[PDB]
Amino acid sequence: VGGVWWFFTLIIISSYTANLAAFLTVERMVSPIESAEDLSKQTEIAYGTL
Amino acid sequence: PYVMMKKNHEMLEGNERYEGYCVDLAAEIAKHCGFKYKLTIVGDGKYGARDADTKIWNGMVGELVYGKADIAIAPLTITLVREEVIDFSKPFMSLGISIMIKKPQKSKPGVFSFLDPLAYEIWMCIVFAYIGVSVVLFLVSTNEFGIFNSLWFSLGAFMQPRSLSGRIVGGVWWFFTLIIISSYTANLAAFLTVERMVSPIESAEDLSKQTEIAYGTLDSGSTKEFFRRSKIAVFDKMWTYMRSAEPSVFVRTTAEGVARVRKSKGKYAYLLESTMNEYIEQRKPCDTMKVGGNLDSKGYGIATPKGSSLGTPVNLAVLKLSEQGLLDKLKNKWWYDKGECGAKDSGSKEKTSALSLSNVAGVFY
Amino acid sequence: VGGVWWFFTLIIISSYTANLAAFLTVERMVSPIESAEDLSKQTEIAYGTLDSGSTKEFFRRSKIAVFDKMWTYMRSAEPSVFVRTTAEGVARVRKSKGKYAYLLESTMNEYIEQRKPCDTMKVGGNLDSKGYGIATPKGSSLGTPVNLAVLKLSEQGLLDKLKNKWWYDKGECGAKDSGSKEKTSALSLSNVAGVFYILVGGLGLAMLVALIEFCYKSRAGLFDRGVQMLLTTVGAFAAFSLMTIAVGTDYWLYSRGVVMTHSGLWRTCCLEGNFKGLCKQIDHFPEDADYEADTAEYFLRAVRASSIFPILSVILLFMG
Amino acid sequence: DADTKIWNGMVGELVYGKADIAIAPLTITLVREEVIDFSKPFMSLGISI
Ligand SMILES: O=c1[nH]c2cc(C(F)(F)F)c(N3CCOCC3)cc2n(CP(=O)(O)O)c1=O
Ligand SMILES: O=c1[nH]c2cc(C(F)(F)F)c(N3CCOCC3)cc2n(CP(=O)(O)O)c1=O
Repeated sequence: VGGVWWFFTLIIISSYTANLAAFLTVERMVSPIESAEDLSKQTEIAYGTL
Repeated sequence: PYVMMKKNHEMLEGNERYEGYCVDLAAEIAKHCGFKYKLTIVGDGKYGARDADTKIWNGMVGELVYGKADIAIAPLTITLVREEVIDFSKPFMSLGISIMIKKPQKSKPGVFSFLDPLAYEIWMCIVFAYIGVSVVLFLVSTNEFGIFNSLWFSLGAFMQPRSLSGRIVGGVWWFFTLIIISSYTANLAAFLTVERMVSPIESAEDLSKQTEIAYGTLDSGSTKEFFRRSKIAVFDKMWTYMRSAEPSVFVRTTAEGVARVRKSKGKYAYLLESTMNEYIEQRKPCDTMKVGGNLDSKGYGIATPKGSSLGTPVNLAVLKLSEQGLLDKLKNKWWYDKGECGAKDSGSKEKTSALSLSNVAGVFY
Repeated sequence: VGGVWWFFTLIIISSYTANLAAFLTVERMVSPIESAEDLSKQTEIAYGTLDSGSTKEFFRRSKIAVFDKMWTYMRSAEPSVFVRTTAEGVARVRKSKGKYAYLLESTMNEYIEQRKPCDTMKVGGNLDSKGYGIATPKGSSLGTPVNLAVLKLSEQGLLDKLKNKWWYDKGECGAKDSGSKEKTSALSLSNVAGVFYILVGGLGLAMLVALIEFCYKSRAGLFDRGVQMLLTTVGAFAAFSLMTIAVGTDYWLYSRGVVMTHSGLWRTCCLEGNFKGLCKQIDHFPEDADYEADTAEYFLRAVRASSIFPILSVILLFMG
Repeated sequence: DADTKIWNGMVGELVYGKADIAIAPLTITLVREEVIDFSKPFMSLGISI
């Protein structure tokens, strides 16, 4: 019971660690528009003129 | 998207009422051949078949043979049966039979999301070495005395004095498990960062080699008749399956087929013309995709009455348009540009993140 | 000591784990191509066409978005991305380790994929729609007949059959395509295996110490106590002497730059063609490297101070 | 050839009566369709990677 419970918590804490690494990796992946070419390369942010 | 009724078609007249690939292709042909034209929709709304009994042609091919029209600009397939009665210009669009499945990318936890990061082969060896250490320690410390000890070394196995021998064993085994759990953690993080979900495999041969995923064609048409008459290895087996598959793998209309693929959770594939397929992929909710290359080589062409004056001119016009990349341009305009879906844009969209319960659940059971 | 050592190993194992993750995260990031648009969106993988032919002239005259950019690149790409013959192009793809792509007719491409050593593959659909045909003199008698014949052959699947006969069946490979299926796509046992061997090695070492230990016990060391002191003293003296020899090793680092440069803490030397060596005796080395690196003073030289201290401490220890 | 305005290869041997028919991977181009006759395509292709 102590062994299986240990293996159980091992997986969870490993999952938490791995997942938390991903939330910071993706947090860096996000890039903000720096030029016009950035408006054409993406579609999430709509844009227009007069 | 070859010929469609414009939005405000009720407020328009003449050729302005229609819009599409062929509508634009008409203007182009007319420009290079120099002539005015009047776009008209075929009565019966058929392409070009021949009733065996009455021996009468119907649809566009019919209106050509009986002098109802001067030329046919539509997705008319270039077939031998038609080439005999009318004239076909060179193909303005090559196509064939393709495969349509559900939208790629899925889910699923099944404690099997924990055995994946760590390969099944690795889970095995880590268990073999597991008992491989509990047996080595067992030799360190009459029949029952060996059982109580083997259960104690198995408890020293189920992980957490100075007998140097078994001492370094516990240390090395600890360093061993340390590396593994570190690898599992690191690898699982990669998984939680990229998180790419592939799918099956494009290859009509893949549909024949398996049975889990059902598949069929239209109950009536060249598509179905193709497999029936096909003497090719792969396509043969496919037909044999569809011919006796229950329930019926054939659908009434093309819309029904697409609906069956969108409601089977990827358990049903639909075989249809690549042209119409590619178009469907660019329509909401963007849950269908074409896989693998075409099964055969076909092609549409401009049909003109046998021995017509527009014959040669139109033929050259088609060749001229293709070389100027005007044909490819038109297709891109109505298929992808005018489209709404997206595949290379969904992969270019770097954004997502959130934990669920599926994977963690497998460890609870 | 146990606490600080624990905090020390904690940081290391955390570093190992984190670092191992980036190598696996990027390992997944890698996305082979698949379309022509992929060749334009990137530059790491060079690509070109035949220096002369409809293939090259296609991109030049093409007014299509993607193909336009591609031509712009190939038009001024250095070195020349264009090859003399088709054989040269294929050879360039087989010798660039996947750094060079070659654009050619699908027909010839598909055939190459079915030829040894089966190291080439076609990716994505065609860029344009072409087609071969039977040519007959204008206004010939064989005109119409042949035309219908071609249509008849295609409908009977005879054309498709012929292609399969000479492209895929004629092979051959026929093996390199079954391995290209692209089945595998995960981690691996390789790396983990290395940790298994070091484990069994540790178990074996213990199985040796066990027997050895037993033997020792049976025997039961007093001899060493007497000659052990003398032995340990001379071993220490030998180690200290060699430490001093190590520090002066006219070779603390060699910075190849074909000449040959080798340095220690005292001299910087150079061996010129051919064989003649010269040294610039300087003695230890803090110089004007604007290092600092953000404190004040200590290095270079700091290593001098630690080595000198070590030898002085070792002398006092040897004596006492 | 732009200068001599002479056809070469198979397409040439057809226009100058050297041969009766050409059965080969001859591309169906506009420039050729003007001087000779092309049957329907017996093999559709294109430019690949
Ligand atoms: O000349 C012909 N041109 C055709 C053109 C198309 C389209 F692609 F939609 F333009 C289609 N569809 C494909 C998808 O399913 C719905 C309709 C069928 C055609 N058929 C009937 P076939 O006998 O099944 O080939 C012809 O005869
Ligand atoms: O009618 C034509 N048919 C052709 C057929 C083929 C092949 F695919 F090999 F059958 C090729 N090759 C493709 C690969 O490089 C080696 C030769 C060139 C052809 N060309 C020359 P283009 O001017 O470069 O198009 C023609 O003119």
